[PDB]
This record gives sequence, structure tokens and C-alpha cells, in this order.
Amino acid sequence: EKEKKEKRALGNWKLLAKGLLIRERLKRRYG
Amino acid sequence: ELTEEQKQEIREAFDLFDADGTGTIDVKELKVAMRALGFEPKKEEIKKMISEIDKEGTGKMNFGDFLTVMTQKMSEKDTKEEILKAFKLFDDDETGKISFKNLKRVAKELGENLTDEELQEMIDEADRDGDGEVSEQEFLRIMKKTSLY
Amino acid sequence: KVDEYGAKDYRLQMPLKDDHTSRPLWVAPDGHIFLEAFSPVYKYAQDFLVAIAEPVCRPTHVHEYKLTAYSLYAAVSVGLQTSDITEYLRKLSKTGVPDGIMQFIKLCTVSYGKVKLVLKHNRYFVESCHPDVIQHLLQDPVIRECRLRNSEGEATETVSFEVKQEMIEELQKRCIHLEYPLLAEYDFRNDSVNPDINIDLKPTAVLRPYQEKSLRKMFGNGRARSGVIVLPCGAGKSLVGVTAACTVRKRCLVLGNSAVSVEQWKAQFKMWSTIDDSQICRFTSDAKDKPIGCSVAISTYSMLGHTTKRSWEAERVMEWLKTQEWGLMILDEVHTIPAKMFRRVLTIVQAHCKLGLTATLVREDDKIVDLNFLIGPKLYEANWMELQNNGYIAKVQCAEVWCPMSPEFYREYVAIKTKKRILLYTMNPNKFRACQFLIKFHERRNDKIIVFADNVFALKEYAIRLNKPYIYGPTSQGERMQILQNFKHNPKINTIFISKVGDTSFDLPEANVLIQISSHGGSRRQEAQRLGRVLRAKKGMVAEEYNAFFYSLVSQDTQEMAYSTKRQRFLVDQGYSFKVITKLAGMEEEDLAFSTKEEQQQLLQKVLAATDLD
Amino acid sequence: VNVLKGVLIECDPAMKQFLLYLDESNALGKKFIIQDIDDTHVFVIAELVNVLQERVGELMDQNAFSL
Ligand SMILES: [Ca+2]
Ligand SMILES: [Ca+2]
Repeated sequence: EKEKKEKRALGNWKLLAKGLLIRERLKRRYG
Repeated sequence: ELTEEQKQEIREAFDLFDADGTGTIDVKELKVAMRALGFEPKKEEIKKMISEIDKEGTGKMNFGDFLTVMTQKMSEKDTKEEILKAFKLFDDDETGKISFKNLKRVAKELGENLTDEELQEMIDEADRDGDGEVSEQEFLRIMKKTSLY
Repeated sequence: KVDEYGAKDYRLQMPLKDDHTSRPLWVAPDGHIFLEAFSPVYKYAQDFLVAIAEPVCRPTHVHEYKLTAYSLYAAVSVGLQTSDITEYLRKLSKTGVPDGIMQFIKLCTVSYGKVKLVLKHNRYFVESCHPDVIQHLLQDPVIRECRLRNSEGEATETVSFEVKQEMIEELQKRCIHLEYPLLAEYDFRNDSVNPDINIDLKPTAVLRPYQEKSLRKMFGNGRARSGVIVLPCGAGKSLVGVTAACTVRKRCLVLGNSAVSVEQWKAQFKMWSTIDDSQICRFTSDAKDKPIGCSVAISTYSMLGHTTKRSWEAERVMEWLKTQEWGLMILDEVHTIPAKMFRRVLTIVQAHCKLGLTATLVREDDKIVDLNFLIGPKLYEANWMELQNNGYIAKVQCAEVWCPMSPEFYREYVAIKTKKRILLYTMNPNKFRACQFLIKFHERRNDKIIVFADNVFALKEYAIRLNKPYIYGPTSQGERMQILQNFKHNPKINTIFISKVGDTSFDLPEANVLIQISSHGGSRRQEAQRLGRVLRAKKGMVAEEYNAFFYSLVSQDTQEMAYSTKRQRFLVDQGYSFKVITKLAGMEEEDLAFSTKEEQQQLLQKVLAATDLD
Repeated sequence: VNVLKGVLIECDPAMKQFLLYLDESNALGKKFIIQDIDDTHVFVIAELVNVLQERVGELMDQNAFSL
């Protein structure tokens, strides 16, 4: 149970990181 | 594709400790060779990489293994630099830590609808020293064990 | 012989006679047949070709048919010999019939109707009037294993012999190898083990002329013969099945894809057949009925193919089904049968006469050669254009709308090479604006709008931004039915977003505008069947040749172009036209979302946020 | 003055983005797309434009079906 909870959090972290990068990437294109 | 010109730098670094042309260099000189190309490893990391390079106890590495190790170190260095830049993106106030406020601000700016309870759960789950937040080293570790990057 | 241009030099093998205009047929020695529709003898030629030749393409002017061994077997089962067929071909062919085709017809027809398979006392017997063929086939090692043997391993002794049920489908393929195909003949009137059932045809049921012709062709010499009949969606295929079941008067089994199909079949049986409700039972996972006295049973393939342990009551029902002998079996959507699990259902179920009904038979995995022996040869296939002319079905107005890709998406589209690339072109902001304008135009025109999108994320995003109901994987059945009723009855809501589940998982309400945004990846038959099921004939616009509207939004310069081109091949073979629309008139005046480029940048950010996981 | 002699290419913005991707990813190899001038116009050295046209034709060939 706890393991899988952490897994979800891990994915969230990854998603969050990607989000910033993605936004930053578009900034490099448009900022 | 790893590099084109930096490979020659690795060749020069290998040849610095291989003036006799024996084809191999001492593993104990691994620390200096990394410092010749700009790397600054720590004692624990040096011991861990010497253990992996010298599993058979030969004490010498050939050109291919040295080149592979240097490429891996360069990849890890650029990954760490990108992770540090991401940390700075999180740490907009330059406090050195990704506190609850920083994570909440990043989540709100990105448009995520993650609950504050989930934010503090993730902070605690990635909190190792128990300081109440995530530090540079904790963020680096959590990125290391992430799904991918 | 091949010319330098690639044309097959068939001039020498086809002796042309001076009866050019009168005779409408071209018979090339390769097995293909060409027919001219403007010829005065087109109707007779069409009837002759349908009986013996499997059509390939039916455009407006010249139709192309193919000659196959299964088609020859079907023609023989109809009751036509080689002599009359050859005479009719020579009377209609512009050139002389090549001897290669003649020898091809002679060899196949003689070998047909020799081997007979009889299902009696829950036992399968292979018998023939020529014991020499039976003795010769015994030497085959595959036939030796398929043949049922005694408990001690000794082989069992018009002499017939029992054959293993598990090896029945194996024997069917071996008959092709031995060139002695089985005969699917049933004692329609001589049956005595299975009593008749108090089921008749209500006077409200009317058989259309093509439906009646197909039924009469199936009932060769008054005996029901196993086979497959292809009819367009909405042409009363369920009515045809009910009529066939009433005619058979024996035990009837019907199989559908889901519970919705079971309910529709039960409603049609109650609507057209006179069988009592007590004799109608549903072997479903939720609504279960006692199999005792079940004259007609309606179920699903996966229910009968559940390899995992089933419920105790379901086990009892399966045991009763296996014990019970079924004179007639009905299968819906034959295109999914080539699956191994669903094919195993045929072995599991013991039935005398099996009839399969569907809209298309061109599997993308081309697993149809074995299907020709799983059930039988294709009994009948109606012409879509001809039925459109008759007014039985709506004359659909098909169009492919090319939506330009945004440069920001296009660069990322080329950059991405994995399967994540689907989200980029399926979420084109220009495509979104085109879909929004089409929805606005059809709502101002008071049209029923069905937006189909295979991608769950894209469909959900489109429906949410456009504020329309969305149907996807879970789609709780109560809420699904409520949404369907709102679409049918509420005039305020006339736009429904449906995911891939709209193909066969439930019943599609009659509509007039169908817009396809996302593609499966080259499902040339699945989306064609979906389009046929979505659009039905609408009163009021019968005179107009464009009464049903279908639009396919395709991203320019993407792989979606190739998918659309591959998919529309089946519909083009049916004579359906497709007009390419690059510019939509009225978009300039109408205000649409993402008018500013920064909004498209926001949509790009949202799409990129949706990683390869979605 | 320092001015380059080549061939001007005019295409839609989608093709412009495709050429920019080719130049950046070095799929064409050496970076012959030296400089961009306008949102629809580019300046390419004629030594590689012939091969570049082949690459563009390959792109549209893939975005189609073979009959
Ligand atoms: Ca802070
Ligand atoms: Ca910390």
C-alpha cells in the first residue's frame, strides 16, 4: 500500500518537473 | 552521439597517465584524471566508482572503460545541472530549500490542482533529514529515483 | 503476358466476338469480371454475377467482381450446374471465355457436394456417396487425429464415422487441403429430434425485395444452409435474423458483442416474432433467466468464451446449452469471430445451422480465409448505392476536411517519432476551430451531431471545452442511457462526444451529422461499420442526394493522411465519393476559440503536459 | 560587406519549421541552413538544397499511401 502511494507521488513529481521544463522550453521559444 | 571534440580531451586525459603507452592506467589516479577534465567527485563516489571499475582487482582500466566512465560522468553532471536549475525554478526566493510555499506556488503557476495535503505528503515523503522540507541533496536523490528524466 | 506498361496482355486469350454492345461482361482469364451498369441487361447481369461472383468494387459505371472457389461452392449449393453457368457467361461475355477459367470452373464444381457432415445425437459424422474418397482421406495424418477413436485408441469403424468435436475446426481447414470441402446441409423439414416452437411472423414485418432474395438464396431447395449474409447497418438486419429464426422454427441461439446487443435482439424478437416471453431468456452476467424452456437463447461470445472460472449458475446454463441440441445458431458481427477465443466458442457450442450477420468482412488481419469454413461462404451482399437509390438508406454526403497543422505543433510532430505523436495531431487547434464551426453550423441548422474520437484524452478535452456530453470507457450505463435520452429528446443538446465504445458496445441513436476526429490507426472496416451504424435514413430529405452528413477531420502533412487514405479505400470500393475541403466558408465571420495565437500556445502547453502516458 | 550567395526558398510556415528541425537536429548532416530571413523565407546554400528537396519529398511521401 504505502509503496504504491509513493509511486503516485513520484509520478506527480516527475509530471511537475516536466511541466516546468515544458513551460521553460516554450519560454526558450517565446520568451 | 555523445561528443565530437570532448572525446579528444578524454583521450588526452588518459594519455597523461599513460606516457609509457601500456594501454592501461592505474585506478588510483582516477581522481586526478577526473579533475583534469573538470570533474570534482567526492571520496564516497570515488570509492564506489573504483569498486565498480576494479571488480576483478586488476587495478588498471583500458581506454574503452575510461571513455565510458567519462561519458557517464558527463551525463550525470549535465543531469545534475538541469536538476539544480529546476530546483532554482522551485526555489524562487533563493532559500536553498523547496519549502511548502515554493511547491504550492509552482503547482498553482503550472495550473495543477494538487491538494495542499498531497503537497506536504510529497514533501515529507521526499524529506530524509526531517527538516520539514526538501533540500538540494534530497531533491537530487528524489530525481535519481524518479520514473525517468 | 505483361506489356511494358504493366497491362496484362489478355488479347490473345480472349477471342472477341462482334456482339460488343449487347453483351455487357468482360471475362479476363485472371478470374476478374467487369460489368457495365449502363447496359440494358445490367439487371440480369448483376443478378447472375451476384449469385456466382464475389464483388470487388461497385462504383457508378463499371463494377469489378472476382471468382473464388467459395463463390463457386455457394453457386453450386444454390443449384446451378457448370453447363448453365458457362452458357450464361458466354452469352454475356464480350470475348470468348478462356479455357483456363473454364478448367478452373470444371475442377471446382465437380468436387463440390461430395462430403457431408451430419450432427445427430450430439455426434458429428462424416459420410459421402463415394467411399473411395473417404478411404483415401483416411491416410491423411491430420484426418487420423481428427477422427474420433475408441477409449482404447482404436479408430471407430454411405458409411459414416464419428469425429472429435475439438478437432472439427481443424477438419474444416484440412478439407481445403484435400480439396473436398464439407457440406453444410440441414434437414429443414425432415428434422424430428428437435420439435417446432410456437413462433411465427407478425404482419407488421415486411421483407424488402433484396432481403427476400437473400433469404431465398440461403434456403437452397427449401433447406437452411449455413453461411454469411452482409447487409448495411440500419437495413433491418435484426429483422432479417428474426425472420430466419421464425422460418427455421427450431432451437435458436443468438450471440452479440455486449448486453446492449442482447437487449436489442430481444426487443426485435418481441417486435416481430410470436414467441412467448417465457421462452426467451438472457444469459447475461447481470440479468439472468432460467435456461429451462429457453426456446431462443441470446448471449455474448465472451460469456460463452470465459476461460476463467464462471459462476455456479452460469456453469449450469453452459452445461444445459451443451446438452441441448440447437437446430439454428445466429452470430452477429462476424468480423470479430476470427479471434481465437471466439472461434473456440464455435467448437464449444453444438449447432446444426449457423448463420452469421455483420456489416463488413475485411479484417485488417485478413483472417477471413479460415472464416470461410468457420461458418460458410458469403450468401449475399447488398449494394450500398443501389439501396441508396431505392431510398432504403440515407444518401450520405461524405467529406474529408483537411485541418492545417500549427507550425509549433508541426515541428514537435516531426521531432516526436514514438507513439506519443498521436496526441500532437489529434489536438490540432485549427482542427478544434473547424470542429467548433461545424458544430455551430449544424446546431443553427438543427442537426444531430455525433463527434467520434478514439483518443480518450482528446475526446474529453474537446467535449469539456465545447461543453458537450462525453462518452468514454467507464460511462456508467445509467448515465449513458440518460445522455442518450437527452440527445434523442432534448432539443437543447444535439451534440454527443463518443469514444471508441460507439462502434458496437451500445446502440447508436439515429443522427444526421457524424464528425470523425481521431483514428484507430488504419481500421478500414471498423470506422466504416461505425459510420454505417451512426447514420440512418431521414424522412424529408429523401429527394435530395445529400441527406446524411459525414465529415472526417484529417491533419495535413501528417500520418493521419495515410490512415484516412487507407481506411476510405473500403468505402470507395462501394462507390462512396469523398470531397477534400481545405477552406471552410463562414469561419472568418463566425467567432471561434483560439482566435489569438497565444491561446493556441496555451493549448500546446496543455497537450505537452499530457505526456506519453495518456 | 559580408553577404552570402545562395538560393532563397519560399514555403509555408510548416515547411519552415520542418527545415528548422532538420537543421537543428542535423538530420541533413552539416548545418547548411545558415540563416533565416523571414517567417516564410529562408536562405539555403545551393550545394545542399537539392538533397534538402529530396528530404522534403520523403516527408510528404510518408504522409500518404501507396496504391
Ligand atoms: Ca523558498
Ligand atoms: Ca531537506
